[PDB]
Amino acid sequence: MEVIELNKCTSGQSFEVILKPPSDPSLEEIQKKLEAAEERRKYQEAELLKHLAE
Amino acid sequence: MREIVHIQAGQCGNQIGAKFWEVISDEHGIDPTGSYHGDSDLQLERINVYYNEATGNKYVPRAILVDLEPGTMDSVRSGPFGQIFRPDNFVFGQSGAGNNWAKGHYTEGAELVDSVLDVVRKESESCDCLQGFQLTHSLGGGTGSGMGTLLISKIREEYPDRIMNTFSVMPSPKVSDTVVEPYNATLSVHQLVENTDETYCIDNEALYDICFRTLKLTTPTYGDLNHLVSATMSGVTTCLRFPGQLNADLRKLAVNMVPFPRLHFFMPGFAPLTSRQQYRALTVPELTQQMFDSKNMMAACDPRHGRYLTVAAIFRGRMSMKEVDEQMLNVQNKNSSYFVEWIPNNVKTAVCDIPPRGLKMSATFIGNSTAIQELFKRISEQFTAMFRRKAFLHWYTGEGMDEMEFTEAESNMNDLVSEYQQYQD
Amino acid sequence: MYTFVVRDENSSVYAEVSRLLLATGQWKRLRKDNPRFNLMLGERNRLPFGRLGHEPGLVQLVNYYRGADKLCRKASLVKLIKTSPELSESCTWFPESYVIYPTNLTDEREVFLAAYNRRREGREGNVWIAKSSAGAGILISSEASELLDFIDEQGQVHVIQKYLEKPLLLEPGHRKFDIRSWVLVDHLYNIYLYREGVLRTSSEPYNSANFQDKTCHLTNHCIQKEYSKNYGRYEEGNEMFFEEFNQYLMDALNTTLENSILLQIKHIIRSCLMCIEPAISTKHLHYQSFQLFGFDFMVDEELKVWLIEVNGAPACAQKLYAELCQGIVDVAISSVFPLAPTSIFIKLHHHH
Amino acid sequence: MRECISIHVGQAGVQIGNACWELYCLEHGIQPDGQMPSDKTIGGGDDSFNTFFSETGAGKHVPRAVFVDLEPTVIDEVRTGTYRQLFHPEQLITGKEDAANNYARGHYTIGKEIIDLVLDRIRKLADQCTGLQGFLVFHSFGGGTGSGFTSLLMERLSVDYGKKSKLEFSIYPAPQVSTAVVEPYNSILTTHTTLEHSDCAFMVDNEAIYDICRRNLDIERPTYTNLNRLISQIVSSITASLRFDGALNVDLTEFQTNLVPYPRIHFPLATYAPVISAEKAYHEQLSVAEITNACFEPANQMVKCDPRHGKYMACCLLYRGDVVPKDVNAAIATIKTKRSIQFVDWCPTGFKVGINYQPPTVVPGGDLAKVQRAVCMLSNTTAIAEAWARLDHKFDLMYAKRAFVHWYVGEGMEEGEFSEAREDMAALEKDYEEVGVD
Ligand SMILES: Nc1nc2c(ncn2[C@@H]2O[C@H](COP(=O)(O)OP(=O)(O)OP(=O)(O)O)[C@@H](O)[C@H]2O)c(=O)[nH]1
Ligand SMILES: Nc1ncnc2c1ncn2[C@@H]1O[C@H](COP(=O)(O)OP(=O)(O)CP(=O)(O)O)[C@@H](O)[C@H]1O
Ligand SMILES: Nc1nc2c(ncn2[C@@H]2O[C@H](COP(=O)(O)OP(=O)(O)O)[C@@H](O)[C@H]2O)c(=O)[nH]1
Ligand SMILES: CCOC(=O)c1cn[nH]c1
Ligand SMILES: [Ca+2]
Ligand SMILES: [Ca+2]
Ligand SMILES: [Ca+2]
Ligand SMILES: [Mg+2]
Ligand SMILES: [Mg+2]
Ligand SMILES: [Mg+2]
Repeated sequence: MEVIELNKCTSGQSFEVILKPPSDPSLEEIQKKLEAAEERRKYQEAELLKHLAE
Repeated sequence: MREIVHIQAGQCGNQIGAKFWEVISDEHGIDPTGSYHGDSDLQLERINVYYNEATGNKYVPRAILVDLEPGTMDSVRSGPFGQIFRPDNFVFGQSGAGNNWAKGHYTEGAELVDSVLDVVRKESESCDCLQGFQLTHSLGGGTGSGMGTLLISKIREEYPDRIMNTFSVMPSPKVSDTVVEPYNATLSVHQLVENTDETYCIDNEALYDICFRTLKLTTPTYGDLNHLVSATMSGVTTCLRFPGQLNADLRKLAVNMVPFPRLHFFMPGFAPLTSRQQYRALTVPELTQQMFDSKNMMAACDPRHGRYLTVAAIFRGRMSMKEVDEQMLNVQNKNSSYFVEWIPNNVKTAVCDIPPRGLKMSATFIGNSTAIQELFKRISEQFTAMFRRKAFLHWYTGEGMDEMEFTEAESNMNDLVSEYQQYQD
Repeated sequence: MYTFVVRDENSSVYAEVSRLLLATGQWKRLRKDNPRFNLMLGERNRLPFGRLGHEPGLVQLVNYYRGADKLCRKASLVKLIKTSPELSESCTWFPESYVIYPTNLTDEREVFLAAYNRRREGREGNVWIAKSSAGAGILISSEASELLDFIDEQGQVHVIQKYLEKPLLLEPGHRKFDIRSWVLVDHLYNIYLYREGVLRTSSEPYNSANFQDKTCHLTNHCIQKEYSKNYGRYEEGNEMFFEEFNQYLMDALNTTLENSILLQIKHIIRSCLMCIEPAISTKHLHYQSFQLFGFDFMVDEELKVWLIEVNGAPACAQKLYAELCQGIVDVAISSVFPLAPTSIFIKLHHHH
Repeated sequence: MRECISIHVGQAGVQIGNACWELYCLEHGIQPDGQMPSDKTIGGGDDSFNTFFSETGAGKHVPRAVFVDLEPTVIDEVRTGTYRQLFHPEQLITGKEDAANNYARGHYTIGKEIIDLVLDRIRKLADQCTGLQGFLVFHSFGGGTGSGFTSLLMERLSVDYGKKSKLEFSIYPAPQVSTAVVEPYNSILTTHTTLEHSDCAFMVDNEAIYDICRRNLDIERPTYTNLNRLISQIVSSITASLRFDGALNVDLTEFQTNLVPYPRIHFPLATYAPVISAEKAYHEQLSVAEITNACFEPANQMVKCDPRHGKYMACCLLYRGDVVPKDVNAAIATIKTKRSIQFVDWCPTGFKVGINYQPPTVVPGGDLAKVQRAVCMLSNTTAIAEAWARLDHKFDLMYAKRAFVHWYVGEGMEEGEFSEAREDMAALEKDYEEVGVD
């Protein structure tokens, strides 16, 4: 039961007690994901308009 | 400012839509002239959802009245709130549709559709941010059925990413106008399966049985049936027209109510349904027991024959919200055999403080139940009863249709029934 | 209308509780995967406790205490008695035991042999019994070489404990036995002891000069009904109930079951359950737990009681299923889900 | 002094952010008009509170915050509420129609169109920071914006501010306060794409905040204002070290060092006490030992789970009010001999303690009573995995039937991203078990 690194200031204090010792995607790659999904939306919408045109 | 554009087409379409505006206009304090006169700011909070604001603080419904004959809309124009509508929004022909889906979808209707879309486009352009469209109509006639579905097809072409909801009166031989109603209903249902996000199924027989048996009306009239629809339509749009911790637009509701694109046909319901013992106070248990009772549901389908995919319940009035949660959780946890266990928490509840005119508190029920397949089964059986003998087909082949298109509509709905059946096991 | 689910179809016990529940006409059984339930008769292994107590409006109750495995596992119990101060390493009612891991895998190999060599040097009885939970696989021997080599041939953790060389033998027969007590612990962590106990007796005469034949040493109901040739002679099914065994102790030992054996049994049950209460108590938890236990005891020629093991999913005596299962519904289920005596239990009061 | 920029995404994030900055102002003595009488340096200074507030020449103290929502109804309250004067219009960003609870919609469809506008507004606050530490991102798991757009903002912040730490305050979905059936989908989608971009995340389960409001505050049906006022006390207790003088958790980097030894396991459990009803005439003030003993009761945890059946990887005690180290260690000792505190063998069995003498601030007319001492415990336990298990299970029930999947595909997402995100959660759950179970 030891207290280590005790810091004291006007607004409070803080310390550490030890009980027992132990034993990314680039910016380019994000554009491709966003656009890829925008292309799948465009394709899906195309097949709808192609359906409605038929 | 999430605006909705309303469209009512045909005889049934316009007489039901008329009463709907009569009901909500009373709830928002709008008089027959369009001037506000309520006593609460909640009445104007979301007023622009269904009304436009004109000069002099006038509120004009965002509604388009459509029909192939003048008769019905002449009645609306001279009805109670007839004056409140926008004159330019009456679009109608003179030939009529003769209860023929083909006349409304392909011939007569095709001649009038463009002018209707001109008014729709005009209302949308004035929308800050259009939520979507709602259509009232029947499926058994010619205009609301055939031209109504033609309108949805053309509205989806021009507004592909807007929500399309409908209140569709399903035909019933008990409350029937013509023998061809199964033909017309079968043709429209395929259009709705493809081009609507939410369709509230109202079965004219359920409306009749409620007036006769529950409401104690010896001889119901179409007006009587339309009182129920008006009140139900007011109930399900409460989430949209008034404030609350809801904050849900058409698309948000569709996302949580429709687990599969084709199975978007709902059973609506209302409570109380009291006969004239009408001033008796109703408790939350009674409101809840009745709202889930089949006799309070308007699809003429027994929910105990299928399973609920999702269920929404709206409570109106000043009541114990804690007591509301206790009762809903009592209906579920007492009959969890009727809710699919593969959609966690598929029963959602919403509360509103403003009760319908002349009621301390009401409850509206919106259920996406696989039992609705019985509705499509009835229609399909009656369709095949005639189409097997090609009875009355000449009315349609004379308008340019072919038998092949009837066979396809047949197959399309028998498929729709099969889909509802696989999700019930 | 209460709803429950069944997730252990092999539970002869709760199969009768589920049968009785429906008999009341007030409990409704749901699918084994419907989360909207009040009571769960869950599975033995890997019960998903973490998914309990999260359904709005539902007060949920399960028939297993999460963490009770510390008591119903052979090796766990040994570690619990030795490391827990409540029981201490000098606990007088538990045979000196050791946790021995197979060499093909902390471990107490050297500590076990230390006491062994001490006994071999002191002329004392040095007979041990090796066993594990993965057994039907038991070996009784007096040579440490044979005990350790048997565990190395296996692949699971084992425990070596002192074999009771002076067991109390019933007469006539000169035969060994064991006592099974059922203990129910409800959501409030009250400890109830079933008034009816069973002595699973060996139909073979005990023999201390031959541990190879494990028919007179192992009082298991399956070993006597399988490898014993006197099964069902003295008592029906090698099972003597408390009424008879009590009369025997009077005629033979001039004592009673309560004084000579039962006080120690109640004391052991309390010590074991109180010890782990802070670790498994569902008092301030989001769900509630209860569990039935089967305590197996040994009695020596000095009328001193020893704790063999604790069963977490124990069976029951065929003559006591009705009375007991109903008792589980009175104090464990209906106490939290009431319905529209002279208790068959003995409340062992304690401090929480 | 290094600055911290807070980002509030979606309805939950914005409403919670509103509750936090209201509290921050009452704690730092800032008035709704932005003026701060005690601040003797007019229009400048590198004080502790300046990590969250910049200063204008006119003495106004402006929060270093951004509010982003894909619909204006929630952020409009900020523009007209009590603290409208604190923010300027650039700080509040609003769309015209939300994501409809559709992750794919907020991340792809709508997010792609507004992501560059948010980054620009954030860069403006960054250009006002002489040494930005990182970001605090508040959002919900279930919202289409909170889940879908947050994960995109995180990916970009990792690109535009590589060496910057990112923390989360995420709202776990609870049925008692939601009508959304698809929130499990959103929660698992957003945790998958955010996991490698977040250094530390504090999950708050609405179910926990809900019960604490009814049990301790005697509120039959709590509102969002009740829930958020309480949540802002925990957030305030967790951010105080960054806004006040001190030596523990003085910068965002120290949250990862003190609480996350393994990167993917960066979801500490929060426990707060006491929470006392203000309507109580007067309450018996709890002691250092009692409130510390409450840190191990499951009731006052931000995520309902049983830490008794997990292993601790770290533990941080943040006290506020009349507390001295002597009492702390006295209560700690009493609790080690009465509780089940099993640590992982590859971590010391210790506690870092931070004390701030200024007791918790209470919003006038709120629900929480004024207490003389309170504590928030941050502990990284494997027990919090129970929450991932529950959530992942709901996901499996609906995805087995592909329910509601067409709404996500319809917005440009591939069905495979579902299973790809699920397999990640399966990996996340396996990690907790490798570190917690034996
Ligand atoms: N604790 C708390 N939870 C909230 C609050 N507001 C919303 N939530 C939760 O957030 C979830 C819904 O997500 P929202 O934040 O409303 O959705 P969103 O981020 O605005 O995204 P959209 O779908 O586009 O509206 C539900 O589980 C709500 O319970 C709040 O103020 N406090
Ligand atoms: N140290 C010991 N001394 C004397 N007998 C012992 C003993 N260890 C085990 N036994 C005998 O073994 C039997 C119990 O074995 P154990 O309980 O360890 O295996 P098991 O758990 O598979 C049987 P059950 O669980 O049904 O009681 C008792 O009848 C007892 O006679
Ligand atoms: N509920 C209700 N149903 C109606 C009303 N009028 C007609 N119907 C039903 O609608 C079908 C006839 O369609 P109708 O609207 O008259 O045809 P249309 O005007 O050409 O579209 C039949 O099934 C009628 O039972 C009405 O006012 N109320
Ligand atoms: C509901 C009222 O219905 C009628 O009046 C009717 C229906 N068929 N013919 C007349
Ligand atoms: Ca013509
Ligand atoms: Ca200053
Ligand atoms: Ca990073
Ligand atoms: Mg007609
Ligand atoms: Mg055993
Ligand atoms: Mg929102």
